[PDB]
Amino acid sequence: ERSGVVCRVKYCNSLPDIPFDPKFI
Amino acid sequence: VDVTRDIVSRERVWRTRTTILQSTGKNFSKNIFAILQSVKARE
Repeated sequence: ERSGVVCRVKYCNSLPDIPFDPKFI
Repeated sequence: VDVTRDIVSRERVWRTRTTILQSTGKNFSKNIFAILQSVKARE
């Protein structure tokens, strides 16, 4: 309407964690 | 102990942390650094 919907707009950035692939003998 | 070196030698790591961040294609950063300098040309 008079103004848009409110948001805490952030261009965030995530991180992958440690994979732990099953090991290869 | 002997078990530690005994296992970490014989296994293999094909999947680490760092090359997850690195992309499997070849995306260089000159294009990235060129537009980095280009926005500095607006500055």
